[PDB]
Amino acid sequence: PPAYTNSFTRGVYYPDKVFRSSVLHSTQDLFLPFFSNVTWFHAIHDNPVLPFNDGVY
Amino acid sequence: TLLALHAAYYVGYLQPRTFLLKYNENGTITD
Amino acid sequence: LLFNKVTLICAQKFNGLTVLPPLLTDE
Amino acid sequence: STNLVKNKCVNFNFNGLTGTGVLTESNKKFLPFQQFGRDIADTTDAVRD
Ligand SMILES: *[C@@H]1O[C@H](CO)[C@@H](O)[C@H](O)[C@H]1NC(C)=O
Ligand SMILES: *[C@@H]1O[C@H](CO)[C@@H](O)[C@H](O)[C@H]1NC(C)=O
Repeated sequence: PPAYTNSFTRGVYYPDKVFRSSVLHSTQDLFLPFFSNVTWFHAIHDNPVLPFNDGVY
Repeated sequence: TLLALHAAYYVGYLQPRTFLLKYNENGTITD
Repeated sequence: LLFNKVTLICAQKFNGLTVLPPLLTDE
Repeated sequence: STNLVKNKCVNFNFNGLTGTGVLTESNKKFLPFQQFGRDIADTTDAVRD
């Protein structure tokens, strides 16, 4: 029973270290989807080992 | 990973999507 | 009201895209 | 590193950030992790020394 939950609108970071003011700037990079599912990790004792893949929030 | 077994935390996935950011006066992302 | 409506002003003058001022000023 | 001048058209190079212009004073509060500055047209506008 994997207790998936709505990731909401979290996971947004500053893509770059340059100051910008009042600008709606687009960017494509390794990102967390909006309104997606995040896999909770239980607390028992099962000792899974996970690959890193392209990116992990 | 390593765990101290005799704990709740969340993990997401990243991949090359795209965003439309919204910067503010102090350089802060508001949306 | 028109001036406060329409609003870039100088952000497109820093690369050589000089803007000649109107011969006739706004006033 | 060379001397600092202001209000003088100078070739300037800030850790690889090139550009030639006149450097003035501004009040645009940068974030501590923010290094450079841009504008709508992606023009280098405000720079931290
Ligand atoms: C996400 O998790 C919810 C449970 O809250 C489930 O109903 C839904 O089917 C899941 N969606 C995906 C794509 O896994
Ligand atoms: C930027 O920070 C100052 C504090 O020095 C604060 O007064 C101001 O409200 C902040 N800007 C915004 C848009 O909140």
